[PDB]
Amino acid sequence: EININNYNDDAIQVLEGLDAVRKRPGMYIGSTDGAGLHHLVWEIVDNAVDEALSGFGDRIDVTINKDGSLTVQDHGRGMPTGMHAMGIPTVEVIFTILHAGGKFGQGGYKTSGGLHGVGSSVVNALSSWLEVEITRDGAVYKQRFENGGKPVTTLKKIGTAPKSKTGTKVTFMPDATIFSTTDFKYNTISERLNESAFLLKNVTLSLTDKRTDEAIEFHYENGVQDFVSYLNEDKEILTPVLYFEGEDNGFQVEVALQYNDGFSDNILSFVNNVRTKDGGTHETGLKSAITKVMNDYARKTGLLKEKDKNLEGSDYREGLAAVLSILVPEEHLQFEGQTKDKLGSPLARPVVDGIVADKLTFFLMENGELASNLIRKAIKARDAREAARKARDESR
Amino acid sequence: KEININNYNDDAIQVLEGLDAVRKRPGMYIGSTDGAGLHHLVWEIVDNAVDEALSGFGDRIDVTINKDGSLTVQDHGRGMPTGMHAMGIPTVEVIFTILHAGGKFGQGGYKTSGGLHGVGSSVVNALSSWLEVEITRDGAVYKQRFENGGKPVTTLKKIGTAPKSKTGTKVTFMPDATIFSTTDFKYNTISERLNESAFLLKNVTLSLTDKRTDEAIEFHYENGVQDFVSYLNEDKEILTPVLYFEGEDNGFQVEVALQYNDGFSDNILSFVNNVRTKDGGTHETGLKSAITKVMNDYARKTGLLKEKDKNLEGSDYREGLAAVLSILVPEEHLQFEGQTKDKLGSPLARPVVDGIVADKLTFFLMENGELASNLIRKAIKARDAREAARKARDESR
DNA sequence: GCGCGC
DNA sequence: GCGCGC
DNA sequence: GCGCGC
DNA sequence: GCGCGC
Ligand SMILES: Nc1ncnc2c1ncn2[C@@H]1O[C@H](COP(=O)(O)OP(=O)(O)NP(=O)(O)O)[C@@H](O)[C@H]1O
Ligand SMILES: Nc1ncnc2c1ncn2[C@@H]1O[C@H](COP(=O)(O)OP(=O)(O)NP(=O)(O)O)[C@@H](O)[C@H]1O
Ligand SMILES: [Mg+2]
Ligand SMILES: [Mg+2]
Ligand SMILES: [Mg+2]
Ligand SMILES: [Mg+2]
Ligand code: NA
Ligand code: NA
Repeated sequence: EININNYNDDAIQVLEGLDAVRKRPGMYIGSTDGAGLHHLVWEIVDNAVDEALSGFGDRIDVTINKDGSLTVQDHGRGMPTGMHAMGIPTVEVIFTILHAGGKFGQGGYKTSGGLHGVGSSVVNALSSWLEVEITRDGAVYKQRFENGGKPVTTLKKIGTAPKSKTGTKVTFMPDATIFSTTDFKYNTISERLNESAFLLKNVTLSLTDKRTDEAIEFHYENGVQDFVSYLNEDKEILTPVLYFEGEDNGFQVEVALQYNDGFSDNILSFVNNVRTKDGGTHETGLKSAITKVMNDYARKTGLLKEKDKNLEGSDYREGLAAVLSILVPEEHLQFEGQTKDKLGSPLARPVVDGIVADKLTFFLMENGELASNLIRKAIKARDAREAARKARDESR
Repeated sequence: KEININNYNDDAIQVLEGLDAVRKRPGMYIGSTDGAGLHHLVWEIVDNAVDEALSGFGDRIDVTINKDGSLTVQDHGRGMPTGMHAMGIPTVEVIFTILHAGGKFGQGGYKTSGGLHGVGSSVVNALSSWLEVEITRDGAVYKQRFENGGKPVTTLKKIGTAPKSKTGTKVTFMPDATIFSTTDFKYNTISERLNESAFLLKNVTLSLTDKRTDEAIEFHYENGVQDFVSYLNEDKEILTPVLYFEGEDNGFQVEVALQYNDGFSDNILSFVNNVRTKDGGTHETGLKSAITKVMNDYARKTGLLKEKDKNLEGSDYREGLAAVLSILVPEEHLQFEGQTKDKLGSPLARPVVDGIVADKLTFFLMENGELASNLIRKAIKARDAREAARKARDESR
């Protein structure tokens, strides 16, 4: 028996690929509650988005099936349908081998949200079954896996299609012995597809729920500008939609900003179309550029006098809605963790900072009345903050 | 033919070997490749030594920053196994070169441990331009060396003898300067982490020696989270004694110490199997829930909150609060978010902590009524200050 | 100067 | 509240 | 009720 | 401010 007094070579165990995912799902998807369940949806949708980001496919359709499984169909290039160098179908490599993919800089993708080579295989590992259908060159191919990613068929030709059609259809049943819930939630998926649609010009994303026969689709022509208008939808706005974009050594930056009459700071950031809810270097560059340029404008126009302190970043972000979307070349791309909630790529900070600072400095100079109103707004925010502080300290 | 977006076929998919994948995507394993990521490597090697001590093996963990900028961690635990592993190579090589390979999957070699993924040592090796390990066991010292991201350059070889009973593991590594934006280990960063680790290991000495400047420091504490809380309040005026609560629940173990200072900040630290969870999670949620619920219940049943008064906010009771929560979670229930283990996900930790703390704190307040009523009056004043600030803010707008 | 993390 | 690094 | 994550 | 889950 293995115990603390018998700690020898058989006390060390090696978990084969997908078994490690099933044993330690928290390392790969963060949690095994509803947030982790929907993470599986995001891995499959993100792979369809990456095809669209490289130019392939104009529709991504998600279906919640009546049995509770979930399907994602795209019209991208399809997965490669041949034999892989390691002696199994490439499709089976994609779904069964961790750190196996096409987004390590080889050239099959332009900038993509995918980069670790694990998402599809993680979905397969954490599903009681998974099926994939690839359409390419007049044929449809299928492979099925069960019980956490074990192939039960090879990749087989199952039908034909028009010669020019292409795409990938993935259906999976999340493993009810892993997750505390396997109930996919319409609104959770709907909100995420809506966000993704803002970032993919003229791609339609849709959700159909066969459990209740409800469906919704999303399509936007104007990217982050439409997104900012959506954020301020149920609010009174105090400014037009400001739009800033630029490029820098393979990086691309787009940002839309608009003030509402509220006092909340509502900044959403994205890297290669992946939501980074916890921000990171790109959000840091945006926030720094705003504060530095607005303070410089305030001071050089005398709205902040010689004796006044600079305003705080939070003063300028009161009532601000902003959407920041950047594209980062694969060679510079670095996320914190499989969940990709934060961007670590150091170059994104000067990239975003430089582009935003340049465009905003010019915008303030050309729109002086709006600029001074924005500063006066931030000064009133400072006054309210300092009034609250004085009352809090006096109460104490 | 060149791989490009118009030639996306079977050769466009590449499979990365384990350590190669770590080097290619370090953010997936250590979060970042700045100074925080650099020191993460230290925590992986230290955490393994702490896990030995948590199972009862070793009472001293010595960290050395060497003159060449490498880092050594030496423990006196059981040592890594020195034989041949079932997969074909020496066990030591499996530990350092194979991801998801280890002794903390429930097999029984460890009691409750901070390690659980089987990746930490192999990540440090992958991200080092060299690494050496020396194992002391069965009267001998064995050494193996790896270079260039984890490639063995020696076999595991005997390099000396040892007394029959002595055991331990010594790991030295040079972080890869081609990966990290800084490879300058920071004395204060490591010292702070070892200090926190010492509070949670009764009577284990942890030490740091920096050969670059010839400075050293040790940490050794007898009274656990109570010493820890006193440390947090060291440069402040305190308003209460150290309150200590502990309990057990179906293999879970909970300890918490609390003490108010005269400040207005809240300073709550949480740990799971001695791993700092800086972003909290289910155990910290349970603790915060229990405090708010029990303190509002006490305030209301004593009439300090009248019929028409709203309950106080959790932030009113945490003003000036210092608190150290340490829980032990059995392997079969243990689940962290991510390799950096900044947040506990284990669902059962919430009811476990909430139940133990609520029970103990309810009884404590009933038995210490004058102190309880003073703490409620303090939180009511915090409510008043928060309401005064909100009023003034709204009137300014 | 600035955001960030302690 | 302060040092760190961009 | 409570903390949490929108 | 509000729903979700413990
Ligand atoms: N819908 C798809 N269409 C075409 N190819 C796909 C599709 N989904 C996945 N692939 C291919 O399969 C590879 C592996 O996918 P996956 O395991 O999710 O890793 P990844 O996108 O490369 N990186 P990550 O998601 O960050 O783990 C991808 O890199 C693509 O080459
Ligand atoms: N100092 C040590 N003394 C004894 N055994 C050790 C020591 N360090 C590592 N090991 C063994 O090597 C195994 C693998 O270590 P490691 O790769 O760090 O993964 P881990 O501790 O199991 N889990 P994690 O650290 O969460 O990735 C451990 O589980 C132990 O069995
Ligand atoms: Mg992917
Ligand atoms: Mg997430
Ligand atoms: Mg470990
Ligand atoms: Mg950390
Ligand atoms: Na994969
Ligand atoms: Na390992």
